[PDB]
Amino acid sequence: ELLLQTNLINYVTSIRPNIFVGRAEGSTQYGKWYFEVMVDEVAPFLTA
Amino acid sequence: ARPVTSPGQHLLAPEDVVSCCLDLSVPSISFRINGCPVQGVFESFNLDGLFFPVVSFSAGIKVRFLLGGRHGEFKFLPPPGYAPCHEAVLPRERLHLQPIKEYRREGPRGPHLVGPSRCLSHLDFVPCPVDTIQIVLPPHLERIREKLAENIHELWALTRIEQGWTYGPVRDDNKRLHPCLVNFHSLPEPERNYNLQMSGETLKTLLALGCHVGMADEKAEDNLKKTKLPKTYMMSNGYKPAPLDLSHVRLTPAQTTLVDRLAENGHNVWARDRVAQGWSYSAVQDIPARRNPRLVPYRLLDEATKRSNRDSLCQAVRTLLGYGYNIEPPDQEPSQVDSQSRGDRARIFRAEKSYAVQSGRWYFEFEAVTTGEMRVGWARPELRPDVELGADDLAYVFNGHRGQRWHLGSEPFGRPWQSGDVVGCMIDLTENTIIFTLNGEVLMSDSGSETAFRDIEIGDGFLPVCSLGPGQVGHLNLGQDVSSLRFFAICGLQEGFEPFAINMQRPVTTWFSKSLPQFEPVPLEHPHYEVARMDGTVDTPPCLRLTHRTWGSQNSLVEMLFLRLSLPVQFHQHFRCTDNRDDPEIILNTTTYYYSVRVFAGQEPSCVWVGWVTPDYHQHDMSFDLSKVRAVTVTMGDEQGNVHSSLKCSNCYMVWGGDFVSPGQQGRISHTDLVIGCLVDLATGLMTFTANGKESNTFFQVEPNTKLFPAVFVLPTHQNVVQFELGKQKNIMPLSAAMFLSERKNPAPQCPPRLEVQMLMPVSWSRMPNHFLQVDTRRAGERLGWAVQCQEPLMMMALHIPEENR
Amino acid sequence: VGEIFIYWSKSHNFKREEQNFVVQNEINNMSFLTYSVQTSLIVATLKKMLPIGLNMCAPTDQDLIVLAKARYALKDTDEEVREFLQNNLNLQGKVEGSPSLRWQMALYRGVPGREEDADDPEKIVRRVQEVSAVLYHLDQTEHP
Amino acid sequence: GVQVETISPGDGRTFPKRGQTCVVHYTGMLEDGKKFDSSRDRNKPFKFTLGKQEVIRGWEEGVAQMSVGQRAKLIISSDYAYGATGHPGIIPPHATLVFDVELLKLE
Ligand SMILES: Nc1ncnc2c1ncn2[C@@H]1O[C@H](COP(=O)(O)OP(=O)(O)OP(=O)(O)O)[C@@H](O)[C@H]1O
Repeated sequence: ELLLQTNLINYVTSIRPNIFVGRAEGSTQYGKWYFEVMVDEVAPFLTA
Repeated sequence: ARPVTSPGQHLLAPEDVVSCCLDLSVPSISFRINGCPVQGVFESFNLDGLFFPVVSFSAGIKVRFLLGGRHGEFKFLPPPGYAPCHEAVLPRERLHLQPIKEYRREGPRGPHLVGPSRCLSHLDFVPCPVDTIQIVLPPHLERIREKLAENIHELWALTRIEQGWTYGPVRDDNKRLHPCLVNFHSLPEPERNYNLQMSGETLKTLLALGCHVGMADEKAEDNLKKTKLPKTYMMSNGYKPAPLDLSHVRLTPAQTTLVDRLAENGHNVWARDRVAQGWSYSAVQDIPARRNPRLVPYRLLDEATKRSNRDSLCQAVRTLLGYGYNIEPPDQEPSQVDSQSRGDRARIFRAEKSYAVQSGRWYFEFEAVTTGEMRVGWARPELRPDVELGADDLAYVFNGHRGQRWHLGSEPFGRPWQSGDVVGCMIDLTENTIIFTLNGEVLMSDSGSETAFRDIEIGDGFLPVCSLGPGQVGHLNLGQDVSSLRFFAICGLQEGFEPFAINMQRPVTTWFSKSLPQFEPVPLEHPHYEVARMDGTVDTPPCLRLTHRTWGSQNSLVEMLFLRLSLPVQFHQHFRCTDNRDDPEIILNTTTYYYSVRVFAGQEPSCVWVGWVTPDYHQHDMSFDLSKVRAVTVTMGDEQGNVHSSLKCSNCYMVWGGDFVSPGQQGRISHTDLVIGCLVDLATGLMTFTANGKESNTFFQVEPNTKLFPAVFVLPTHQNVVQFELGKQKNIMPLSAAMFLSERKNPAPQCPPRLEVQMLMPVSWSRMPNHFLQVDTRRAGERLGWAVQCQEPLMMMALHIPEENR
Repeated sequence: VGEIFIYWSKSHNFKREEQNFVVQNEINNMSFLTYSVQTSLIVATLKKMLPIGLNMCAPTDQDLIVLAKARYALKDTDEEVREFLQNNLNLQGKVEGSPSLRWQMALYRGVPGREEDADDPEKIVRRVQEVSAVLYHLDQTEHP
Repeated sequence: GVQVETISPGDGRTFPKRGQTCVVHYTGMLEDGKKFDSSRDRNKPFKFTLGKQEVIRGWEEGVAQMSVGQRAKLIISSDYAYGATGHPGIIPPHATLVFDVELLKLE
């Protein structure tokens, strides 16, 4: 809690499709949306 | 992270199909793993923005977005009522995968630096036409009111048949049958009334926007010619459109702009009417479901539809002009956008401080991929991140959007660049000068001097710096690969300038002005804010008082101020299951801690929020109120409902002084301080508040191990604003006892040197990683969806500040 | 242009007539570029054309230009400087001596056409002589 | 104590037996969430024989409750861990430990 702590961590990044949905009084946007993600490959521990 | 029950639980593995459902009405976010329900939901979260699907990851994955339609075939049926996400692509956009708020990109000859991304708002989908009801038509306009009612419909039918649309009993776009191509007067009653209303509405909007109209011809106005449409343009039912024929008119540019505004207004009115009827937007048209590809505010509409609407309105304006009505365009009302804070908006990239040069002749290049607000030049090592480049004495830069040179202000210089132009910045510290070249040609001031800046004091040195505005892209070439420089040999090489990073074994590190607000200690020299550490007297506890230095004077800075205390209080790992002098046993066995905030008389209680914040608070909201606080409920139950837990998560636990100001005292300035006390039970997770001794109705519940920082948000209304009083109460320990281990049993209030007041700062310098993850995004197919791949690992050594959880 | 500049620097009557002409005719020197020896087109035209000349000299020659400048400071003649350079050719700065010369040589040899230059001794002594004379007289002028 | 929560499934058939050498990777965190040990950082699997009391009780029982190839989370209380004494300089007294264990193999 006193000395600064160090550790090796993985870089993380985010990806989105250019799909934007919201809610507002009088808006022209539908309110219910659905999508899916299928996981093809995952290396549980590529690093430590 | 909260564990969530689901059949056959397992961390996401290959051949797993996650299904995400967003219901903005509740609001709620629910999941489904391989078709099986996930017994947990997010709900009751903030809705002041646009939601997008997202996947976060480290290296070593391959995944595919399935968005429905031709952008990934769903493996499972969407729950009833939910629309596929591929329907949400805007009319002027193409579906594809993106990074989020990137400041860096790859490009043909190296990395590109990217300025802030200009993003839409949830309020950008609310059509907002101008009010046209009270605009009663003056006599001549009322006379012409229904005259356009027929003519516009005639033009509409004629345009349909010219593009090939031939009347039919019903709506069948394939064989092209359409029911509304019948005489306007006999057109179906609803559509005829709508057309009458719009024909009047064009004039009503002309007046509403401020246009000046007046009759100019009577006999020539009456003189009218129609169009003799042949059998090709005659209908299946035989009706012949008879639109007004007149081509003897021209259009002024102001009139074209007014045509654009009229088209915008008309489309927005139509969109509002359809929204009221219950329609919504969809990339794919669905009439039975009241989904329409055009149901979006005009600004976001596609170019072709804009042109069509503008053509119609332009024809109407031509009719009026030919009739002679002097439609003087309304006096343009000057206005700006000011969408954001200019000082904090443009992203600044500078070389690291260790690279500062204090001698020699140095050169580097900056290609402007875009043509917007970009600045490039030389900055001092102590460059601030929240000030525009060259607005102070810490940077000598060139802004080639309009051709200005910036240092302690702006001045015309050089010429604006174009896309692809390379600005060569040169600094000569032997002569103390700065030179700018555009595409190899030196830029000269209006006077005629070759140098941009002169008599430059060396000081601590200079660093390459650039600033990109929202939506701008640049390419910074510091010259490590001397062959990469494009205009060095033409200008600078013979003059003896040396590429900034010529003899460097590795690329130069850069830092960028990250716009994530962070709490930093109040500067000891701050022009406007002063914090005084008052000692504890016999009848007063230790205090930290804030005073506005420059109150009630010109140059005064009055704006929201977010303050916290440097150290947190941490709730216990496990919560308990289920005179005015302290009693030793009670005080030594208690786990409740207290601290007060004294809002000084003069400081309006309605402009002060008192409470706690977690390490996660990062909002520099200039219009803050308790409705802006982040909040979300995570609810977990069994298969057949049976909610098992419902936890509320937030980062700001505060109360409003307006809750305590009394209605009698409301509307007048009070002459008494307001003391808001905050109590936290570190063993039960309960947080309560008191006002002037009396208890308040607000109470919060947190989870074990939670870290809370004492905090106060205030809009200064007086030279004395607030005072953190780190005192105690009967049988209640002071804050120091919870903050400091050595004082865990000491009931004497203390304010050690570490405990200090910190304020929220909107921008801070942040190091740019030298290597970035290589993410490959592509379209696997029409049924496979969109593939994201990342296979190369990448790590860093992180330094963790334990108290800030950062 | 360098020869004309050398004549301008040497002869003082030429400078006098230049100043006269410009003052009496009120010619706008700044307008021509886009009263002051700085705006004097005689030296300005040189300064404009100078990179063309310096591009000829390989960066190895820099030492030889320095030495020729010393000769011109010692007030030698053109033949004196030519022979001085001819018998001091071996003083040619070696690229390995300095890292800066490394990348300067990289550029100079990479650019086409200069691969065959810096070969023939009489050409080398010539180019260094002309460029050094021009540089020396330019220094003399820019000295106020 | 010890609570076992699966993260990734194993074969579900081959379970450790007394006298066998379990080869694992693990990452030890304190209940608060602070990492204090991880064999993956040393990049060498940890081998320990069951029944010889080489590792603490929480391991001895939790890993026995796992199957070859299974990744699990072991939550071990102080009594089933270094207890009141703790591990001077590493683990505070009376600390609950959370381990992300992966039973690589048996031998
Ligand atoms: N997308 C749109 N943008 C702007 N105005 C529109 C739009 N759609 C309809 N309108 C307005 O409504 C009118 C619709 O045309 P009209 O009433 O003559 O035909 P309709 O057959 O009733 O309509 P639709 O072809 O849309 O079914 C347009 O002239 C215009 O006034």
